[PDB]
Amino acid sequence: SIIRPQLKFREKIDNSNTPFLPKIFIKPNAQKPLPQALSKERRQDMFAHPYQYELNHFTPADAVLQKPQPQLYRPIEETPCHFISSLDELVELNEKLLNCQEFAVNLEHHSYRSFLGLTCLMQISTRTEDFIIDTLELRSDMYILNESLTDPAIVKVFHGADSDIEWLQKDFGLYVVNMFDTHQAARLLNLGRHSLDHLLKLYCNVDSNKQYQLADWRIRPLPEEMLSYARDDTHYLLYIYDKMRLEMWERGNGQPVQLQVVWQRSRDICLKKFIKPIFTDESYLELYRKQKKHLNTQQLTAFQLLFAWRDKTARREDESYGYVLPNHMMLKIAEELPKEPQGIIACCNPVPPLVRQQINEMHLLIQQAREMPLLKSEVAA
Ligand SMILES: [Y+3]
Ligand SMILES: [Y+3]
Repeated sequence: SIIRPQLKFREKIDNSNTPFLPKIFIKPNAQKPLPQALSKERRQDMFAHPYQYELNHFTPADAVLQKPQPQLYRPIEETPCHFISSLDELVELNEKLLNCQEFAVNLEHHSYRSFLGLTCLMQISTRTEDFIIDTLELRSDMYILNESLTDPAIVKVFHGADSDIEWLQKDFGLYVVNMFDTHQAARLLNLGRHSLDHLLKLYCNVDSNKQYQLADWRIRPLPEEMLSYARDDTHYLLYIYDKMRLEMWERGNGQPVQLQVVWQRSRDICLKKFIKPIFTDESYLELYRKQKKHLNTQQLTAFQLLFAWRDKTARREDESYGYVLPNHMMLKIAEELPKEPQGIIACCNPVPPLVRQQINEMHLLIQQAREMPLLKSEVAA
């Protein structure tokens, strides 16, 4: 069993209906001052995208828009690998990155034992080295990387950064400026169809392991098989970045028409803001209504309170819905309207721990539901 990494976090995570307030408190590479309300002290819209201005006013430099001379990825077995877990080490890396023409980025996320989700690892590759950053440990010191991630001079290469852009700002208050999504280029080369794993074959004839796409990245220590799985996802990314600019150049008949599009599409992805979610029972009750489930006043109520009891527990304990109580079990309980606490436990296969732990709290809820007055049509029927 793994101990929840959120416990050692210095600042508790907010899982309240409150609207997400960007965590950035010092804005490097700024063109528009960062709202005073966000300064480290006071802790002109506050809920705006910190790098909104710089992003809208960004265009790739001529240097990159010109036909590339692909630089082969360094042989993986000759490429040094660095494990970063201390601020001092993170600060040294950021310093090296600041002297780069461009570098690759990718994150490992987790969501089963977390309400909103949690970023457990960050992978960065330069033309010659590979780095693995422990974003659990350095969670509160990650922001320092904003110096290079928002440096328009350096080009950050990702592959489908859609969610990565949202976890970076939601977890570390980090943002990106000057990004090239290889998945966006891929769409312009009839490849937007396949993943990076496939692009690693077509472009570098490298076999990919997919045993870890859903593994537990909160684990520590990270075994070699996982460290390798992770690095491989940023190591050959710069090469593919050059190769794709080369191919998009030999298509626009000697022009940066397509290149600018990728950069533009990518810049938009970077402009996405994170928004805390909200879930309502109305959604399910709508599906269960089409599946001719026919839930009576009592069942509907039992489901309504269970859905409510779950959202509350998931936010307090900082767990996912699927951990606290998966739908089908919730829906089952709502139907059976179990008279005893033990009756509830029967509907669960298996029985989630927070349910056994609150078995009584839940019992009182079902109980309440069973006291609800049935409509006439539901008594006879
Ligand atoms: Y992979
Ligand atoms: Y409702």
